[PDB]
Amino acid sequence: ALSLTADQMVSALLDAEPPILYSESMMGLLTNLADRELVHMINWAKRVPGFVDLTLHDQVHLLESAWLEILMIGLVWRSMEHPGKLLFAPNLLLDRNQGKSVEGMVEIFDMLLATSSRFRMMNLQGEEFVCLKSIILLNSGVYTFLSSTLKSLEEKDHIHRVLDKITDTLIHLMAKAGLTLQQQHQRLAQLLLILSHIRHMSNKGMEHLYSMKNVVPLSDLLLEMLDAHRLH
Amino acid sequence: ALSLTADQMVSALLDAEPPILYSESMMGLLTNLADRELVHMINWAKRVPGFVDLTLHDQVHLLESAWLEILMIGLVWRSMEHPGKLLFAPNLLLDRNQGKSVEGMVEIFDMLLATSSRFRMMNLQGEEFVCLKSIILLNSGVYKDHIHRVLDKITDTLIHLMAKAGLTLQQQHQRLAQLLLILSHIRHMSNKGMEHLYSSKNVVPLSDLLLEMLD
Ligand SMILES: Cc1c(-c2ccc(O)cc2)n(Cc2ccc(OCCN3CCCCCC3)cc2)c2ccc(O)cc12
Ligand SMILES: Cc1c(-c2ccc(O)cc2)n(Cc2ccc(OCCN3CCCCCC3)cc2)c2ccc(O)cc12
Repeated sequence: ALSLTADQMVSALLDAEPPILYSESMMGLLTNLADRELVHMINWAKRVPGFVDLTLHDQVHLLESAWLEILMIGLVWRSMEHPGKLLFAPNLLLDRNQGKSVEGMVEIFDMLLATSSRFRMMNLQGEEFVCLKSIILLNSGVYTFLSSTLKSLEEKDHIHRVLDKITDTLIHLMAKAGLTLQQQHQRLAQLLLILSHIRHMSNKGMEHLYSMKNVVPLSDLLLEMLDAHRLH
Repeated sequence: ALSLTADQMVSALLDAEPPILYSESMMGLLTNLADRELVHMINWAKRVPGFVDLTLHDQVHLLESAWLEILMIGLVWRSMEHPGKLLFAPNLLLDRNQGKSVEGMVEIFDMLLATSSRFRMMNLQGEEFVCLKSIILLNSGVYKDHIHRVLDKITDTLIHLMAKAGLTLQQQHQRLAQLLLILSHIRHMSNKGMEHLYSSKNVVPLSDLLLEMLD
């Protein structure tokens, strides 16, 4: 993981991409969709270099922290070519007014759409997207490990080393595309700052999802998926 | 005023730094302190290169969106040397057990402590800190062009500072990334803090208060 090159990081990340799922009232469809995506999210996470090096506990923690962000950046990505609409699924393309049908949703909708617009304006590349998504996975929960064990310190150091490698990969992509050094740093910063907005959206989204909340605790579901046996 | 050098930007940012305020029931004192810090925050913002070029509408918007983040990073910054504690003020140094005293605070408390621990492990520098804080101001409401131009300028300035500390180009973009990802955590803390504080908000807009402070 730490010995991979930039080209090999990109390659692994592209390979790891989950499928685009299809929708099979509107909130039910959306909720079913998210539920199905989660499973594929875990498989993806397990294929992000370094992730399986972590403890199962930490793996759960990172996903528990990042799952909505991860859903969102994927949505924003899929939607980038559909101005004013969100492509939840290839057969579930929703607009703003469709969002009003659900109490509390348009505000999130409008935020998602603006982020999609912002990606469009930057001409975000696929190679860039997967690096960002991976960053989200490894970063979002890293400051909330409520533990100061030696093992935990080791985990966090590993996480930041992998994060460093992904940064190296982003710059590499940008240099390859002919960007000057100054333009590289600037673009790196612009993209990373978008993650702050995605976090923000995620917290607003969690509130919203809670206003409409019975359920198994997410942790145990994540472990079940994550904690697989080795029997194949 | 994109025309400043990196050195000049850093200088302007360091000089713009607000004072450390004092306290004279915990929540009353905290609220009173934050309320007083806000005015100084407004005057700090006015001295951030590029900020006054914005419309007042936009100045107000940035401030309304960024104020708690700004209070937090300052708090974390002055709490670095107080392991296990948060220095809200020189005379208001509180531990997590003191935070547990207010329903819903200890979670945010622990997060602020983790952030201070991260800053400590990163050996965050003053010059870095003032750029970060400037980035928070200009980035927290943007979701435009002049704002991005100034943001780009602050990115250049951070890089400049890291180059001048002797870091390889690889180390530079690695550290730049590390610092900007911390801002995700700060936004997160702000979101959670805002949830906490409202658990209820005024009818009168904060925008009006901010507008009046700029006078
Ligand atoms: C961003 C986004 C949303 C969404 C989320 C929050 C909102 O307030 C509005 C829309 N939705 C709708 C939605 C998202 C998440 C939902 O979570 C319900 C909770 N549970 C099921 C989801 C998996 C893990 C947590 C348990 C329910 C509905 C998406 C569906 C698929 C997708 O790829 C992206 C999204
Ligand atoms: C980080 C931080 C907090 C805080 C708030 C909530 C938490 O759960 C944890 C810490 N507090 C406590 C606190 C922060 C903000 C508060 O805002 C409520 C009133 N606001 C009036 C309208 C907006 C401008 C600021 C005041 C009330 C209390 C701080 C005080 C000073 C300071 O420099 C930093 C902080």
